[PDB]
Amino acid sequence: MKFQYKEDHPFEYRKKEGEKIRKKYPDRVPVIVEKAPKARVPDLDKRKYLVPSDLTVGQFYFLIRKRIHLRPEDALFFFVNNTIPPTSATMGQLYEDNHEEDYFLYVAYSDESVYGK
Amino acid sequence: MKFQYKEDHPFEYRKKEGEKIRKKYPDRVPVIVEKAPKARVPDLDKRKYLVPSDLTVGQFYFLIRKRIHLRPEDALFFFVNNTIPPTSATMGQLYEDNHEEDYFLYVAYSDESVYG
Amino acid sequence: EDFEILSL
Amino acid sequence: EDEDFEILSL
Ligand SMILES: [O-][O-]
Ligand SMILES: [O-][O-]
Ligand SMILES: [Mg+2]
Ligand SMILES: [Mg+2]
Ligand SMILES: [Mg+2]
Repeated sequence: MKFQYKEDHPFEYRKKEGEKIRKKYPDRVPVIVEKAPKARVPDLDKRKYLVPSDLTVGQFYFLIRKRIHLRPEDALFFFVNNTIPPTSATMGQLYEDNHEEDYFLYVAYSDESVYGK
Repeated sequence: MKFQYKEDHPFEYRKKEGEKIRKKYPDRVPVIVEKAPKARVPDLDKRKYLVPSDLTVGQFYFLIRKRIHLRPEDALFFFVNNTIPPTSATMGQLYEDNHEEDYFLYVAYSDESVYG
Repeated sequence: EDFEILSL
Repeated sequence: EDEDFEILSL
């Protein structure tokens, strides 16, 4: 459900940026990554990314685990439009199938495989 | 154009400070004050202020002139969102009309009445 | 980053 | 825009 990025910036400015950035960075996609509110995981220092389209979701997952400073014993799951995405998809394919009307892809993360309950 | 306070703190890190300071200091507003690039006046030692809402822009002006050690023959002008604010407005009103999305009001200063 | 708290 | 992107390497 609720991403803080959408509450922090007016839609009009997010969409205008989203349009620009797809032209300027043709091999990357703009992605917001935020902690699900009930997750018992550290927050990220940075939530706003330009991500190579060819990177798989699985590889992006390991990059985000590293940036959270998770220990190996900590579980982590992603949610995109309320579902856990496949690790083999590319970030470009996930973006194409899931970006919002501001041209951003929104990824939530949690230590449990349920979101927003 | 660009405030260095905004390149140092991620929008998330300055907005965190902004939201938590509005509740803690309910009669003051958070204000960043920075020298315009081409200003021929001294740099200001501290950039971050909690300013009483009832203080007028003109009173704030006199405080800032003192903090940069201006002589009375030195001109100084403020710019907020590219406009020079009236001295009779309160800082609370100026904040209500001009704060950015991180809940900070940004004031640039210069010795000339043109910015950027 | 800390604030400079002004009086009225 | 007010919030910077972190540009990840290709
Ligand atoms: O842009 O890559
Ligand atoms: O751009 O790399
Ligand atoms: Mg870190
Ligand atoms: Mg009062
Ligand atoms: Mg001094």
